[PDB]
Amino acid sequence: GFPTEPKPGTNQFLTTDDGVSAPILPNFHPTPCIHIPGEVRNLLELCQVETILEVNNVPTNATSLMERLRFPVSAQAGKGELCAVFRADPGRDGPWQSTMLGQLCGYYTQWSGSLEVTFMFTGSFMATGKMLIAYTPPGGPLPKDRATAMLGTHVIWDFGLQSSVTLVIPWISNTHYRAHARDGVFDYYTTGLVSIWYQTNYVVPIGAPNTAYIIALAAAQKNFTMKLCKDTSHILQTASIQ
Amino acid sequence: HENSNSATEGSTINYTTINYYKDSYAATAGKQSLKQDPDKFANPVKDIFTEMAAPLK
Amino acid sequence: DRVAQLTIGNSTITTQEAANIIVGYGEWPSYCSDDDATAVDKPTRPDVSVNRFYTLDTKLWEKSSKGWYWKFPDVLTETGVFGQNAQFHYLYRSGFCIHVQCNASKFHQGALLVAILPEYVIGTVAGGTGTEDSHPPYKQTQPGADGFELQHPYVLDAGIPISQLTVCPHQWINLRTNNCATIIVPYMNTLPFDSALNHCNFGLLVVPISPLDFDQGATPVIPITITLAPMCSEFAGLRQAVTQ
Amino acid sequence: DRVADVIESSIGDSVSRALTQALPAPTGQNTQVSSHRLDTGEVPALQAAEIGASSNTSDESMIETRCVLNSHSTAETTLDSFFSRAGLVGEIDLPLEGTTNPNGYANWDIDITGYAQMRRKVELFTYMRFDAEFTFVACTPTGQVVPQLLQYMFVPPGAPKPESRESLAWQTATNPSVFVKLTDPPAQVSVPFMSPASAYQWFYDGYPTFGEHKQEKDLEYGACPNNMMGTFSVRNVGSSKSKYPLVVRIYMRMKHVRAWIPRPMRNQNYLFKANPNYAGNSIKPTGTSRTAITTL
Ligand SMILES: CCCCCCCCCCCCC/C=C\[C@H](O)[C@H](N)CO
Ligand SMILES: [Cl-]
Ligand code: NA
Ligand code: NA
Ligand code: NA
Ligand code: NA
Ligand code: NA
Ligand code: NA
Repeated sequence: GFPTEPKPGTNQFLTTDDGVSAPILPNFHPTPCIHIPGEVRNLLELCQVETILEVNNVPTNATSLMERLRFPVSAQAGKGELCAVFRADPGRDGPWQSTMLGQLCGYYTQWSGSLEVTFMFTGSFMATGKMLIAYTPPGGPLPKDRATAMLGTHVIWDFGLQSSVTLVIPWISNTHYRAHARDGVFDYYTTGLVSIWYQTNYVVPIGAPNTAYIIALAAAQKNFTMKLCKDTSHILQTASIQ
Repeated sequence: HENSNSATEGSTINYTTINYYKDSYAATAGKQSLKQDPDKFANPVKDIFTEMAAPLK
Repeated sequence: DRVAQLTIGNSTITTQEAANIIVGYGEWPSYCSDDDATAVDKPTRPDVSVNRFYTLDTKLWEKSSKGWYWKFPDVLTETGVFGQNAQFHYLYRSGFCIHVQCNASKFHQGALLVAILPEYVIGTVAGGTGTEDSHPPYKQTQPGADGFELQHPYVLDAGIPISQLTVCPHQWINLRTNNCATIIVPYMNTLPFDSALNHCNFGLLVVPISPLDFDQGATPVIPITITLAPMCSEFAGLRQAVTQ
Repeated sequence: DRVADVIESSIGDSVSRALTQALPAPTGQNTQVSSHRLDTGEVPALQAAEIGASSNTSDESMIETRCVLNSHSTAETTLDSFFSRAGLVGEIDLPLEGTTNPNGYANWDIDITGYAQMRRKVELFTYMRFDAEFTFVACTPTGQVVPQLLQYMFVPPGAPKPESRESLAWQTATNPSVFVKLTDPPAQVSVPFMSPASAYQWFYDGYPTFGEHKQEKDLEYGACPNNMMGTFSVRNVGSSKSKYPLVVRIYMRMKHVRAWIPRPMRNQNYLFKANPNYAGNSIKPTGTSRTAITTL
């Protein structure tokens, strides 16, 4: 026969190897493919769809799970009080875990690109107010007050007919890609911090609720990309599935 | 020639695969076309609006 | 853009506080191609008698409501001429125009998430411990027009997060902004036609993400009404009327 | 000659009017230079989430940006890149003594819903059409490779399932079979898309048959026959008991993948195969929690 010489790797079964395999059914023809709505071509299509960000990931009670989906805002004392805070890191344990983006990230080792968070005010029509959403790039410790938070990337949000506002977390990194940030050494890939402050105050007339809620929705921008597939950190199974 | 029985037969996407058998579903996964349609899920609005505009007029 | 009118059949819907219209997956309902079809018998396309707005029961939004859902081919199977055709014919196909309406005042507040979840399979709490393989009863998987209330909205009674339910055609009803949600859904299934009785193509979920609230004195009864209209309805495989 | 509402009628239009188009996107979008903008009338930052559409605000309109020529590939997030990775979907035991297939043969009901990793990924979509590559890794419970000859047989629904090691069904006059020794590299084979539907459904919200749906038959809810591809049978090619205990792990790699309608990703632990049941007393949050909303 034709002189050959097998090399290392012979007989191995590489999970991700893309080769040819003998077909079990000769001349078999699959059922025609009808037209079906909502076909997906690339996962990045899903990373751009906003899903609810659990900024208020505090309640763990059985009856209080639905309230992690929104955080409160109310009449204050007028000293630029802090409202909420959270890390901007997408593939890190925290608020982003409730989003589709955060979930898809779990399947990739690295990501790159700008992120965006849209805040929707669900108070009453008579309620007014201005907030200051700030994004603090790496190195900046959690701003102690508004006067410190406003020194970074931010946006002053005015409640009105347009219920929502979008905070764009621009891609400000030293490296082209970021691996998932965790506590310790990998905190090198942290994205930064987001913090909502009262620019002025939540004002309301007599007869209207003194407390309203905000719902945060998060997704990725058009320049967002991911690479190097891996398995999500969690496996939803304890014993064999029956 | 060869049987056209792969799951992606008649798809508006091009593939570069390798095969050694007469049944094309045995071919490698290959490389594919990188087209995307974000709007299908992210902006499925009937009357599209600009980003410069106030969504609700 | 805040005002709109939806006319189809002999029914018209009006609104002055809308938030545009969503067209599920960027596709309008359409009839079945001659190459996507298999059933050889000529279908019935009743048009105006079935493609119109049907208004199902009204729900009351309370400060403690969890949310409700409706399976769709189902909600209409016992109503009007659409129901008759769905019962007499084996095969059914159609899209829908769903209009959820709920108004309050400039002093009330709250936000409802109105979404469409295809193949909305319901799960059970598995006896609490998770060792009992129990299944949802017919009354819960196909609740009819009265809809059904969610027991664990956080997981949509199916072990999946509601926080991600927005990857599905949806819209919100934020009382300070709009008083209705309009979603147009095309026929979605892996088959060109299917039974309107055994299969429910999708489910409509109306869930309060931001609790309803108001001061004592403002009207406390805030209803949520569901109006829906089939589109491009086609039926085939005629026989006697079957209820289930 | 013909009524006007029939001529101008549009009933019959089989072409789906699409509001969106798929554009080429081999790399991440670039960033263009941006300058300050102090004007009224134009508000990129203000949105209305009620509409149901994601914010279309771009980096350029929120801050003064530089020009960045992004050449990061989007190839690794295609469906094939994501799903074309072999993962465990089945595990068959052929022990010497026990109550689990102790007669030298086994019948595995083809269902990739028995393992969490693979299952969670595919359940990200409602419908999926694809060809697959099955690999069978066999050995003893200690991982030891033994000189034993096995026979794997695909039994499509309707074909006779073997009732013993010496069953007549092992003649495979028509069913596809594979004969391998555990000393040979794992058997690998290509499978087409064999559903009578246009795609497999990880979720079927309905019943398979008509009639009254009583308590006793709620077992059938969510069961779609278009996903039931048959059985996978294994045996010791012989007429006597094998000298060793065996295990067969089945791996699946999807190829030529099409997928439709994305869904929320599994939130709770899986409990059973044919359904999405969850432990009602152990409903855990999607993720991690903290003490206060104002502290990291
Ligand atoms: C020796 C020859 C062995 C041949 C084995 C061929 C196996 C073909 C398997 C096709 C499996 C398709 C699985 C798809 C869907 C799942 O079964 C359902 N979601 C379960 O509910
Ligand atoms: Cl991260
Ligand atoms: Na091979
Ligand atoms: Na069509
Ligand atoms: Na805008
Ligand atoms: Na965006
Ligand atoms: Na580019
Ligand atoms: Na037998």
